[PDB]
Amino acid sequence: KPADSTWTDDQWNAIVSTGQDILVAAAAGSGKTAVLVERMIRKITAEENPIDVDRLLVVTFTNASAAEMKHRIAEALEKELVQRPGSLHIRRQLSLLNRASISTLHSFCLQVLKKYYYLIDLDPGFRIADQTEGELIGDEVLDELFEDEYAKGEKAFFELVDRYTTDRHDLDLQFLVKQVYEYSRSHPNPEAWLESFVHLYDVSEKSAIEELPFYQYVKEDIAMVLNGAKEKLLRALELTKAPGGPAPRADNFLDDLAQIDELIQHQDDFSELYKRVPAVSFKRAKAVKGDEFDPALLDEATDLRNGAKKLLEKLKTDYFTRSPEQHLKSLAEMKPVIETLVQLVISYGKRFEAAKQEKSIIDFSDLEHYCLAILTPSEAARFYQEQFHEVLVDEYQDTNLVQESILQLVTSGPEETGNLFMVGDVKQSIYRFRLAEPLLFLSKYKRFTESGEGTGRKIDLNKNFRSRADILDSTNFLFKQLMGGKIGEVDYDEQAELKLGAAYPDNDETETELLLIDNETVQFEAKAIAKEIRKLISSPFKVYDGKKKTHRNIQYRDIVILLRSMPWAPQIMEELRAQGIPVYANLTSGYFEAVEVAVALSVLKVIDNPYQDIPLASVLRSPIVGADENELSLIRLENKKAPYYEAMKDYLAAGDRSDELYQKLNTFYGHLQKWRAFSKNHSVSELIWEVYRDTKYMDYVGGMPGGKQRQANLRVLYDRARQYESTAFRGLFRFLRFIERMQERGDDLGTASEQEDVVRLMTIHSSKGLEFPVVFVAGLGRNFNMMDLNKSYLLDKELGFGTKYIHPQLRISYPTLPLIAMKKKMRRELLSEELRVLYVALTRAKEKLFLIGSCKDHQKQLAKWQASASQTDWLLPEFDRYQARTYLDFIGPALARHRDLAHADISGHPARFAVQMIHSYDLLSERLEAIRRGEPVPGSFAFDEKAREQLSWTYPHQEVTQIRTKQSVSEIKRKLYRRPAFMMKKGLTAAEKGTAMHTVMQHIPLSHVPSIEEAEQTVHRLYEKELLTEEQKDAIDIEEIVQFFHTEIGGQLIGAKWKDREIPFSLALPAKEIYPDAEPLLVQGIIDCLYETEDGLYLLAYKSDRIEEGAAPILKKRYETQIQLYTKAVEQIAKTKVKGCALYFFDGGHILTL
Amino acid sequence: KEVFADYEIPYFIDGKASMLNHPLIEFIRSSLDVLKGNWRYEAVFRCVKTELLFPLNEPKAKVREQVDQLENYCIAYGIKGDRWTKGDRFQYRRFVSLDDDFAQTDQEIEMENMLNDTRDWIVPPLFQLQKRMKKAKTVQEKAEALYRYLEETDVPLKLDQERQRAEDDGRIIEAQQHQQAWDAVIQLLEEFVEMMGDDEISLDLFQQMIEAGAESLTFSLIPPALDQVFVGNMDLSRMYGTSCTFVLGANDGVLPARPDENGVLSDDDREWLKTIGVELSSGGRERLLDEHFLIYMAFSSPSDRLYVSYPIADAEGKTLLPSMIVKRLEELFPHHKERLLTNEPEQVSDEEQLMYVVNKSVAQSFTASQLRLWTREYDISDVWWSTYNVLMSEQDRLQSKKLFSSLFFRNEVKQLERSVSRQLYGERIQGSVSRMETFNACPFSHFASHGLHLKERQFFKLEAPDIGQLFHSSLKLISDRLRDEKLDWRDLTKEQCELFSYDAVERLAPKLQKEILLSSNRHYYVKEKLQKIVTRVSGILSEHAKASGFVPIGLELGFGGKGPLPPLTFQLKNGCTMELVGRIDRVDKAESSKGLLLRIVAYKSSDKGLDLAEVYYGLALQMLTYLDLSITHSADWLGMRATPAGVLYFHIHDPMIQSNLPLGLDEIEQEIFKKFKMKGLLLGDQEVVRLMDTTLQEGRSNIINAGLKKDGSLRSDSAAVGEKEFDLLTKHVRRTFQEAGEQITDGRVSIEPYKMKNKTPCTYCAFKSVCQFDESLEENEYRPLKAEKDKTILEWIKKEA
DNA sequence: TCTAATGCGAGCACGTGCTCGCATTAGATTTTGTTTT
Ligand code: SF4
Repeated sequence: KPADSTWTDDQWNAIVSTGQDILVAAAAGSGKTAVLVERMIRKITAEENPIDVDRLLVVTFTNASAAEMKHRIAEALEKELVQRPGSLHIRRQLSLLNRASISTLHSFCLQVLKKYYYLIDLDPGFRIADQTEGELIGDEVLDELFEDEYAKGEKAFFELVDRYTTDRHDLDLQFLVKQVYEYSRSHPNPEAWLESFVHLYDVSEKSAIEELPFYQYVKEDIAMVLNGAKEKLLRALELTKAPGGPAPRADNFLDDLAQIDELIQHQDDFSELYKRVPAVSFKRAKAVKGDEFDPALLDEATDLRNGAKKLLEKLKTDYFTRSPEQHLKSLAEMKPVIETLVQLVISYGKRFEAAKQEKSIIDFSDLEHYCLAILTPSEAARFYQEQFHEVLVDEYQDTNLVQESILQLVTSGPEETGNLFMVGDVKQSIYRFRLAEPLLFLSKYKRFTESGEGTGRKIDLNKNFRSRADILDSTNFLFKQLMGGKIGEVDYDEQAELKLGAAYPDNDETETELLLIDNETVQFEAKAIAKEIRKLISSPFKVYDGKKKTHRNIQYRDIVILLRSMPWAPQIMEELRAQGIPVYANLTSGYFEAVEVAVALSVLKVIDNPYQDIPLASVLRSPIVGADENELSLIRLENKKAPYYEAMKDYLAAGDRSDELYQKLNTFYGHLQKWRAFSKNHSVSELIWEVYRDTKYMDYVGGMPGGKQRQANLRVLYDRARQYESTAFRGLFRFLRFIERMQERGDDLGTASEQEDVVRLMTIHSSKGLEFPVVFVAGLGRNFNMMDLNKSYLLDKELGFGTKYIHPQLRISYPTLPLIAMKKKMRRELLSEELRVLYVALTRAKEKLFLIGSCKDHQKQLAKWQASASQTDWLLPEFDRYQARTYLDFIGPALARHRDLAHADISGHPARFAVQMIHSYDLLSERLEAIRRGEPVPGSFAFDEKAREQLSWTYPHQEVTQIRTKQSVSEIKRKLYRRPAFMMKKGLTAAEKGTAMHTVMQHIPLSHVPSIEEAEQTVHRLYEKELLTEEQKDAIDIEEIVQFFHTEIGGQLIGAKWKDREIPFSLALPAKEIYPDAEPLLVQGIIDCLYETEDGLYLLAYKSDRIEEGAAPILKKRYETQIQLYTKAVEQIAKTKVKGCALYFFDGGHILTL
Repeated sequence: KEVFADYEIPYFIDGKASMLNHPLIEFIRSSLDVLKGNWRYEAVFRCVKTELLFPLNEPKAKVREQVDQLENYCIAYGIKGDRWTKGDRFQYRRFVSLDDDFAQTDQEIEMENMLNDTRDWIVPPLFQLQKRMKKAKTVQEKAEALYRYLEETDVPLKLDQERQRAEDDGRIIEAQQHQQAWDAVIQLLEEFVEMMGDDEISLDLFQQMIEAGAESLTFSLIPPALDQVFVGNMDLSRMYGTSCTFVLGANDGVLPARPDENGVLSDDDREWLKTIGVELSSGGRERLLDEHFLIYMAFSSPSDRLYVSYPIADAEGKTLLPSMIVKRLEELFPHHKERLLTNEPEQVSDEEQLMYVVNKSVAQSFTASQLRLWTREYDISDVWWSTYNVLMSEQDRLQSKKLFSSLFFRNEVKQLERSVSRQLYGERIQGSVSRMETFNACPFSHFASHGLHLKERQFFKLEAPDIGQLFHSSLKLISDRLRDEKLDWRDLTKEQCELFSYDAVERLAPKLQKEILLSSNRHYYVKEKLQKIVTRVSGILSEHAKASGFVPIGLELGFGGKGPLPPLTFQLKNGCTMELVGRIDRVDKAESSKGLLLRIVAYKSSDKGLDLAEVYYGLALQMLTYLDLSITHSADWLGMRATPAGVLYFHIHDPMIQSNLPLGLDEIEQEIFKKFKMKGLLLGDQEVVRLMDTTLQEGRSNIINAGLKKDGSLRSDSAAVGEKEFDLLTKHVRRTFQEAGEQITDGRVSIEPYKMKNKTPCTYCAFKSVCQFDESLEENEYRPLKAEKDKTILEWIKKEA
């Protein structure tokens, strides 16, 4: 249904369209979130036939997006509720939203695991392990597997080891195993993908090179460089037509070109190229003598021709130094080694899963794979299909194959009539190293149509509502000449270009700036950045608030520096902090190089094992103790051969208390011993906190340069210890081992101020989804990371595993053809990703842009840029874009044709640029001493009285904060490690028999004196009522039961007005009556018997004490306080009075009165 | 717990503590881990450090100090498994070199005895436990074996002593939990044998169930007192007469809390079962809707004041969102101020900053931060100045003064007093080139090395220096056997090289790093790798011998100490004599027209050659020192005054050539041979070059880094220099040693690391936690060394002359 | 770990001059990071 309400037609399509799988290509700045929300709201808040929220499935990249989704949906539900308050449905959706399925894919998979744990071999109470924890488990099973393989000693294994290890150790092999396994985990069937490795090496001499898969990349590479050698020579030929250009040398060029064209004719024939390419030679350059020429152009043409020479020689050394038959033979010889490798990796996988199951543990990879195992479509899958009416997926361009196989599985119906709704943008796919596939998005882009006729719908959102025209124009201009072909993987045309949709009052300083620095380079860089920032702050720059239409002077909050990498961040932070610019940046590593963390860890180490000289010396020299070098050496002087700890003990054993160094070491020693005993009974976290308060080290570092950070570094160590308590539970032993093992393999943790007026320095990758008025992108004059394409082996999504030809005995190695193919492929893929990184970089802004890079010589590099910018067509030469290794190599030539820095439309594009050729030379107390002395500062402060009142204050009722409320009679009077039941003899103990008689006494009829028969009858009934255990019933004396009722007190018990037994009481006693100094505490108990006669109220209690005159005075005091507590209870609560108490003893039938 | 303890607030937590930290439970669990994992290092010392294995009525502080040194020993020697249960004594020797063999010092015997005593009281109870456990089949006898293990070690008595100590210190609640722990364990065993006493069970499943039961163990709830702050939940916790109620964690997902459905029955299951007629527990949507009633009961409980708080960030730094309740309260009470809770007082009013100072500890904590903030040009509130004055007005002020000493803290290093340095280093510094280089790189690193003699924890792991020693001693052995059988390196065949090298490594293996190469199959293969390396090196040395005019004089020739050559001696201002002993790797002599020629060759594991910049800064002084001594003593030791032929590095390795051309076996052999082309420095003349490579007629050399033209003169690519440069370099080395030794005796121990070519010595140093170097902290900076070209260096050495 | 400057001789073009072809060392430079409870 069509309607109008501030949406665009495309956005409208993305909201209302239903019936098939829909792909929404949301550009940067497009209201993808708002559209997604509105689309959901309509389904949730419809009038005709609404659906519940829990019938949907929203998959996000980060939890931030899911939470934001939840809140915006909530706000919309609130608005709807304002318009229709009465509706039960709309109200109910707000309650359901907390239980809604708005999660990440990992979280959803977790839900599936928790629900269908029984389908696969999984524990219902499984725990998702730490990355370090799992990797330590992996390391262990690797060592065990390797040890087992060495033990078997198979030839194939040694053959593998000898090839993929150094001459001294076998680490590199185990790293290879880990890598292959991880890379295999990114396929919905890891084992099959691993077993497809051998198909690449299953060749012979009779095999056609041009028919094999990997050759697809070998082909284009040749077609590229040859076409790169032709053009490079055509430009030389054109340079012969120039007036100052050399005319005779064109003959040589006309020869060389003819040779290259000859090669281009046979590009599809690899066998022919082997015969032709190595035979190509460039004739001696015909020297041009005369002053009618031009030395610059003369020497330039030679450079171009030598460029063709370089390219050709590179092509020959890449492919044509051995025959295609020899290539095939080499590739065929490597097959068994590949088979061994695969089986080894598979073994590691099975061992790793078994190990993880042993501890009820899964990975993040297991989170996807176990979920997928569950869904396979199985009953679970059909249930989830039934439940979800639609599945929404955000950032679809970063979805991997396993995630996709889960999405396609949980969605109901084929692609033509599916419910899978997905939104994203390939141009912003910057996560390929995490093995995500943007081709998954692009394939569905081409597969779909703009209509929904018998296929999936594609919808393109072009309008950018959040950024200025200058930004969009600059971006479109640059990436029109950069993205496309094999370097962009996507054609940069209309319907892909950014379109203006933001209403902006024009400013004159919004033009994109480029700052090129001549000649740390980062020093000059950051200084130039600082100057521009300072100029932007000093002279009022107005930032426009699009929502409220008001200009505000720019804050430090609105300025962000974006970097490709973070090693440059510290220096930039230091320089900007020096310039007076507030800077914040988050670090994902460098936590264990912080001095405070090193010292605190050293303390934990000494507490674990004091006989470690280095952590000890660390603690001693640290502010914790404060020993200086003279004092430390003094400690060593006492004992030179023994450990440093022994030397410390010896100094303590020989030193006098009048020494300051003695006080240091002694106080530390007492502290140390306390910690030793403390660590054994408490957790690690508790030990850390106790250390922190006993040393005040956290308080100390809080008062030194950068203490804000330092205290946080010490805080997260406590929090990390608490985190570890789940992994393998508590203990300094376990904790320190875990940290040590984490560092020894090279793993790290973050150093983990979001308030205004701070300049954020962060990675371009992290800036994804964020937006700022002013964006600085530096390091543009710095090389990309091509370290991936150097090793003897390589891993690919399609081709699988490539590797050099390695012969251990002959000590020879040389690259195999599929390896080189993979290198070319991975390079241009990497370059594509980098180009997309530059894209999100430039699109993260709203007002102004700042491009900054460095170089060696300005003019020569400008000519280098002009060399690439000679073509009339929009798109820059694909080979020149391929040869790029620096971000400048992308920006420069694209900017060379522009009017500011080459006819036709390219000059007239509405993009504006400002270029600055910067050079390196152009960038070039009373209170204090009072505190140092320990003396107070002089002055009258308003809070002096308050502070001194509060520091002296003591809680009025402190003496009763520790006093137990509930007490017991035995405990008041007061104011054995038993053996197992199956180790002792058969029952019958003192307490058993005593209680067994007590039960009879409290259950025996008090109507009249019973005989032996009546007593035995009562006992028998208590035996049948299960009031008495059979062992309690078997062992009983019958005499004392008779003896009591023959007594005086017994006779008075039988004859009484009123009787009661086992009367539970709670008594409130003033605190003073039990405690010496300075509010009722409770005292509970059970009075055995009470009876009332015409004389008064009498108390009775039974005791099974050992007796058989002299025992009576002892028994009197043994239960004195007890009886007094009983009498106090009756007299205070019942408000009556007790006249006389009586205690009966079974052992003999004695009675004493109190 | 920790915050209220620190803020002196008495509390009552309606929750039962876990026993998983109690020494008794850990003792049991880690014991079963010893039995299951076959006596792993971790399980064994987890078992020991619970102190329940400690000898009865022995000083805990002494027993611990014994266990520790046993631990360090177990770590360095990789003791595990049956080695614990073997009859063999743990043999100890503080220092062993594979070039000789001594006898045990009385000290080492004393130490070894102590170690074996410690082992002898640790093993038996743990051993006997493994005996019965293997033999026990049913559950009852396994639990019986476990309990016997508890009683034999006198655990009840040790727990009783511990709780008595706890009572004595006043920790009565801590004292009670011991008896609680024992009762818990005994009850667990009883229930176990009650349900499956006669059932035969495996050790793994027994441990699994013991572990499972131990995880459930809870200490009895600490009884409520007369005056406590009641901290509890919002589901089962009950209250009465509450005046003030604090509501915590008003975050989304937390309040209302999303109910985890999981069990045997799902929400759809229970829902359908509800429609059938079966009424079970509530569902997810039901318990989610009950949340409002719970929030209602919590909000309506306080009589006087209600506080609703929420954190915006988690422990790591992840953003936490406010609840729907916060917004609801913002609706019901639209003009109610939101109060900010922060540990950064400068973000709240002075009246709120005044609430911080509640006692001495927290006041000191905050005011130290406030003082640092004050040093950063901030007008901090006067309340902290008031509290500061109070903290310096009462008795305990030195503690506060010490805390506030951080305000002016820098990583300063006090120079060692003359008396202290003289006593520490000694009257005579008997050192080496390595020590002098260590000082030159960083003075403080030298102070911690050859001063404090701090030793890093020794591990049962094969490192690079150990392997280097293996190579050195191997070549030494081969050389000796060569002179024994009247053989020369020229006369060595492939078979002979292989057998010689293999046997040499075989001889050195059982004395290399606590016999690590014999400890596993993996290290066995490492041994074979090393044998292959020594083999190929032997072959290269053979080929080199057949193409060189230089004959090796003394291999591993030591100067000073017991060596044939006398030590180089230095005199200092302090009066302390400084002599350097060392071991020259190899010295070669050769006759020529210039007279006698001497060159020094050192076996390196790296290929990189001598850097004149590194020599200038005294970082590479080995070779030139060796050459200086060899030349200066060439008369009294050998024959006549000789001439420096040069210094050479030999790369010991087994290379893999990466050729892009189909090579033949001979071409491959040549490409391998070319990888051993020695780097270093040479004498700038044709005769010497021809003496080091007699094969070289014209072109480049495959043995030495030099070449020849048609004339006979060496090309500019040759790493050679005149005799002037050599003598100049040696004099520079001597001056470096003199100055270094001078600064050492003066007591200079400052932290001064260098940074040349983006390289720092700090990366290879283990004293990083001792020096506590902080670049951000001023007065602490690297020493930028300009990596100049050789000619610039030599020009500097000339201008210094 | 691959990329750029250096040394010197050989042969090809206009006996001498100059460009190429080879072989090497130094040499400079240098990551990205969600995800659960
Ligand atoms: S680490 Fe760097 S600074 Fe600290 S001592 Fe070793 S060398 Fe000197």
